[PDB]
Amino acid sequence: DPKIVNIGAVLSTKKHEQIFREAVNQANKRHFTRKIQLQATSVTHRPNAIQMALSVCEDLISSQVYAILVSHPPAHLTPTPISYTAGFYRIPVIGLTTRMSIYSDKSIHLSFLRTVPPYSHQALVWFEMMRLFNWNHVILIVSDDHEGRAAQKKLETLLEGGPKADKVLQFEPGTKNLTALLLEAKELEARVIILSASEDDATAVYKSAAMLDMTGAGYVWLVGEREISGSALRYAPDGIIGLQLINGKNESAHISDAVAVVAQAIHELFEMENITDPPRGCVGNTNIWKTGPLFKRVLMSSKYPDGVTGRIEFNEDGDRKFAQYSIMNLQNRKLVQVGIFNGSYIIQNDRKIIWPGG
Amino acid sequence: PPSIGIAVILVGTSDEVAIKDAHEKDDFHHLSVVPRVELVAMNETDPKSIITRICDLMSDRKIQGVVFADDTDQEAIAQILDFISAQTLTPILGIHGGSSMIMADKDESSMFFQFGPSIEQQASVMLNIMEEYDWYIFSIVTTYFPGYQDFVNKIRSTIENSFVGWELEEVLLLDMSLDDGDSKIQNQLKKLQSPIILLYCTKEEATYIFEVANSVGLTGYGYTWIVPSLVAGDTDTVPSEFPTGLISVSYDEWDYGLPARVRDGIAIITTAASDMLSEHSFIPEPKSSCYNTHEKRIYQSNMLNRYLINVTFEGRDLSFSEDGYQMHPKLVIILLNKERKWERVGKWKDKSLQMKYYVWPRM
Ligand SMILES: *[C@@H]1O[C@H](CO)[C@@H](O[C@@H]2O[C@H](CO)[C@@H](O[C@@H]3O[C@H](CO[C@H]4O[C@H](CO)[C@@H](O)[C@H](O)[C@@H]4O)[C@@H](O)[C@H](O[C@H]4O[C@H](CO)[C@@H](O)[C@H](O)[C@@H]4O)[C@@H]3O)[C@H](O)[C@H]2NC(C)=O)[C@H](O)[C@H]1NC(C)=O
Ligand SMILES: CC(C)CN(CCc1ccc(Cl)c(Cl)c1)C[C@H](O)COc1ccc(NS(C)(=O)=O)cc1
Ligand SMILES: *[C@@H]1O[C@H](CO)[C@@H](O)[C@H](O)[C@H]1NC(C)=O
Ligand SMILES: *[C@@H]1O[C@H](CO)[C@@H](O)[C@H](O)[C@H]1NC(C)=O
Ligand SMILES: *[C@@H]1O[C@H](CO)[C@@H](O)[C@H](O)[C@H]1NC(C)=O
Ligand SMILES: [Cl-]
Ligand SMILES: [Cl-]
Ligand SMILES: [Cl-]
Ligand SMILES: [Cl-]
Ligand SMILES: [Cl-]
Ligand code: NA
Repeated sequence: DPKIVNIGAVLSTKKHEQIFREAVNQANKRHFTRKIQLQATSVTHRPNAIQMALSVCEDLISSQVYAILVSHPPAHLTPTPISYTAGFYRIPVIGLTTRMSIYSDKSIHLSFLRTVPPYSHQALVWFEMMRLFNWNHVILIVSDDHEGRAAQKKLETLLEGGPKADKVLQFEPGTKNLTALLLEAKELEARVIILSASEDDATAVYKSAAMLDMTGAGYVWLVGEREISGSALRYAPDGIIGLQLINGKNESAHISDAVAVVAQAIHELFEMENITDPPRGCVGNTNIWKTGPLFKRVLMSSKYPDGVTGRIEFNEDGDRKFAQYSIMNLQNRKLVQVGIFNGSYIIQNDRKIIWPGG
Repeated sequence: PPSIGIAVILVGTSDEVAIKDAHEKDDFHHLSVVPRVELVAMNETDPKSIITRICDLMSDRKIQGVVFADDTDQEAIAQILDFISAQTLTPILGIHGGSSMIMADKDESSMFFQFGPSIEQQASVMLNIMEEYDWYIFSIVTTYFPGYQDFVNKIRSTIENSFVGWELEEVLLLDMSLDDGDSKIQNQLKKLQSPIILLYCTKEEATYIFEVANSVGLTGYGYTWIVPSLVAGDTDTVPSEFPTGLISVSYDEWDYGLPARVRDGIAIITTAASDMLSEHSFIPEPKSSCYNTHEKRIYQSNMLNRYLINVTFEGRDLSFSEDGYQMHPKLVIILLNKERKWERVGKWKDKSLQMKYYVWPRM
């Protein structure tokens, strides 16, 4: 009789709970499980953050979960309450689909990995594009929130230690008339513009930029995924280039990959000595899981090369490395794939890019 | 005059009786509104116990605000309380213990306020101590515990803006979210030369950092460590690994007793509600539950905050910072002596430091 080791999940639907179950079942078939054997314990998102925190205690930690997978729900409800409660005990949380950069902050989320990259990591792709198409002078426009500044930090790290940013402009999130900011950009000789902004803020930029005739020939616009989604698409200038994280929204793919990684890490953990069990339930328990920090190190340095979403590794912040993006180009108002970033390399496909103007 | 409900929550053994009796200034409100105080006892300080307890209160009674005291060294209690405060938009005062341990970066819509000094005030107290004794050469060690940036930045901002001959030699950042089987933190600490080391972390984190620091010879004579209030924590609990000669800034009821704190907490919440009622002819309706907060959110706000931070009562300014700390706390500088007892060796009052010793005796 093997030792039962529970994995937790908070997931969007019962369909995905069943997928979690079957993934754990496959992990048990795949692995040698005479000594340790995984058990799936799962729950769907609660309708508010307090209920969610409580459920983590009542439904998951009461089963002594070694780790908790967490999907971002579609249709105000973030992983945060799960990260907080799990973090209390140093139980690792694995984000499946959350892209916000704030979850890379160790002070706030001190046992959090994710199998998708933060939006800010789109700068990695921008940078390779800037080499490829030899844009050596760019203007960077970012929203003055955490996400915008995260993108700036990331690009400037890549640049400031080739191509250079000739200026960086920040604007206040929710500003509608951005003519002041964009005239400042119009002044400069660089005509490659990179944008980090939310859907609605990108809309505002696009509109103003059009009024100032900065969306026509000679200009290049380079953005990420948010800035060609929903309403942002509606007013985006033609010839724009943006990104889509491949499988970024496929909860089933990421459940499958995350379970594989966690299963591997669990079996690796139990090769070592003096592994303690997590606390059983929240009530009465205020000490951390002593082995939590060790398990985190093991997860952090896990490699799963043959993942559904590609090559799974994690960086210093526990963020996904070797993520793959579709490179998208707005042509006659259709988003058309003109290539992919395959994790380390830009691969252009046979569809020709059309720039602003042409 | 109408009654507002205030829960006072007491974790761990407490003179409930001395507490009730200090609030006999209950004949003490000549305001538009009067408090209806209910002492609740609580035994546990995990997230579930704390959440369910306050939520049960809120649904079995109309709570305008919470006054919270505990007898633990658990800084996470502050975080849980901020979370609860923000989600339910209910004023919470953490007046003692873990609840009062610095919570940096409170939620935008938190109504959570703590007795005790800000991070930046403590940082500046530390530099005043150092300036007194001409300890101008020092290093910093922190973990990733929230505040550590505000700490380091405050030091750096102060010393870069001053003509005193500060030399900040080394700033270490210790990651204690990973295990230490590769002796990483040992190798980081080995890098320390300075005779003064400022340490920002939690009490439990310091317990480990000190153990390691000792192993590589950094806690003896020649090295003086200075820590903030939350490391010393409860001064009747002194971990064996804490080095004698440890200096702390402290706030742990030396002259400000729990009874007096509970009285002031009740007063702050009550004055604040009276002030709002007098100006807007309403106050915020106590939340009927935690379990319906998603619905009721357009109907709720942190309006009451602007009054909560600007209370004077019985002649004393009980202002909070908007960052959620007491504005003018009387701080006590303390020293861990040869008998492993924490010992008063200075006061910080009126932005002025008064130290006991001109020269530090051996301990
Ligand atoms: C994203 O796309 C990139 C680029 O296509 C991929 O990286 C390449 O992966 C391929 C494997 O398919 C590697 O190909 C191998 O190259 C070896 C020599 O590499 C040197 O020379 C190249 C070219 O100048 C340099 O880029 C590289 O840095 C090295 O200096 C060959 O020796 C290999 O041949 C061996 O295997 C083949 C089997 O196909 C046998 O036929 C041969 O006999 C021999 O045993 C092979 O050709 C290539 O090196 C990689 N390039 C780089 C730059 O790393 C990524 O794999 C891809 N990522 C994903 C997730 O798909
Ligand atoms: C500061 C806020 C914004 C985030 N904290 C919230 C904590 C929290 C909140 C609500 C609940 Cl309901 C719970 Cl349960 C826990 C997270 C928590 O405060 C992280 O605590 C830490 C972080 C780092 C370290 N240092 S380290 C990474 O070296 O080990 C220590 C404690
Ligand atoms: C999501 O990934 C799964 C593999 O886990 C795959 O079967 C499915 O086709 C994917 N869905 C989409 C829309 O690509
Ligand atoms: C706390 O414990 C005491 C005695 O052990 C008991 O009388 C009291 O009911 C407990 N309180 C709660 C809330 O369980
Ligand atoms: C509120 O703050 C103001 C400062 O603008 C000051 O008049 C006083 O301290 C407070 N008002 C009161 C307590 O009525
Ligand atoms: Cl529980
Ligand atoms: Cl192409
Ligand atoms: Cl209890
Ligand atoms: Cl919150
Ligand atoms: Cl503190
Ligand atoms: Na992380």
